[PDB]
Amino acid sequence: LMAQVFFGPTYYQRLRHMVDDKIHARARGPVQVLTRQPVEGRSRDGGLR
Amino acid sequence: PPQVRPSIAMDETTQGQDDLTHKLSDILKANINVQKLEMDGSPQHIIN
DNA sequence: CTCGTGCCTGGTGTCTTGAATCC
RNA sequence: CCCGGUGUCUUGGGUG
DNA sequence: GGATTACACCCAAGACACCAGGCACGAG
Repeated sequence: LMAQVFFGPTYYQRLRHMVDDKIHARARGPVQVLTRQPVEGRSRDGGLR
Repeated sequence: PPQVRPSIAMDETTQGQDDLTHKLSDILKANINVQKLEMDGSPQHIIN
């Protein structure tokens, strides 16, 4: 490489936010009894607002 | 109709009623007591 | 055999007084 | 012998 | 007196007290 590269150890920390805890998709699914609209929340197969 | 105030099941079989359902019961109970009270024992203050 | 006493359940239910600035 | 769905109201901490 | 404090997502932890009546158990 025409340029030299800053290189060395650094302490790195692994944070709790991982993609497979966030990814979500909904085709059809459960609805609320009251509004007959898609439910809220990843944990309930919900839809985006 | 029940669509507006649906029942929900807290835990399994147990089901509580919507706030409107409880409140309509209170209006309905209170309506019956006017029936009986207007006819007898109504010396103004009681009705008030 | 008959009375005294504690536990479960349902209908009912209310009150000793004790955060800030725009129109 | 098909079809087949389950929760409501608040509190606390985050993410951007 | 009222009116309001941008939008979206996820996690975990709590839900009704008091008195009258019957029924079951223990003692004389």
